[PDB]
Amino acid sequence: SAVQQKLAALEKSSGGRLGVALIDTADNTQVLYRGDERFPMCSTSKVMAAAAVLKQSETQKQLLNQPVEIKPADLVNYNPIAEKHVNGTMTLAELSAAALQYSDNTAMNKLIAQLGGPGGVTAFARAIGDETFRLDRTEPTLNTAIPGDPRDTTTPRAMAQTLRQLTLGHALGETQRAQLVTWLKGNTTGAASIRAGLPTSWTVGDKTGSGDYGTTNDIAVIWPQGRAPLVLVTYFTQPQQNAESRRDVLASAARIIAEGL
Repeated sequence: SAVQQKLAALEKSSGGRLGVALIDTADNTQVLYRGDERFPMCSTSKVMAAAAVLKQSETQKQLLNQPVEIKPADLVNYNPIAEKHVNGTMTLAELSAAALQYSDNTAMNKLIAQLGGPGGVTAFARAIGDETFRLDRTEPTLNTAIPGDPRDTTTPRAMAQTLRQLTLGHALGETQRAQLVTWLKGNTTGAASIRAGLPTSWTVGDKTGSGDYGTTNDIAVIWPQGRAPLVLVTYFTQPQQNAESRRDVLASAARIIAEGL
């Protein structure tokens, strides 16, 4: 289709490898570019960690208010929020918010620990029908994004379907589902990614991701005004280890997708 030719041209112009998956919930149609290829998730994996803790809270009603200590040894490379609560506590809700809306890496590590390690995050994925997601490492080493390395990867198709179930489906309880949506809508790191290629009138909740090999990701649920919501995953990685982020590629992909809906 016209869209796949434009996406292929965008990829060729960017010098990297582009993965796209769109789900139109109106007719459940899918648009895929390299949809079944594995890409490094980087911080887009934090959604799965947050969603898993939310699932736990369905049975543990007070879980999200459980205080968790932030010790100096817990701080890794990027901790914009946890840094503000060192030698103090943050609730599991506050840590989930920090992981999603500011991409806090320390917050992500506390979520993984609450789940019993990376295997605990991967288990939730399997529990909701995602046999492609795999989380193998903690922050920051899960961002190495080494070409061919299957660790900490998923496919665009797999992530789109899962993000649909979490945000628009019923993989989570109603209250947990709404909480996840509210967190995604309040993301602060996505202004230059998928949002930048969409009409300003559309409401977007997204989770960005970035790592080595110029890996630049964004996954998003989109609510167009007077229309059915969309799920859009954009994964981009490059051949040079020290390549710079290319969020413009994600915006351009979103724009090419919007041209047609």
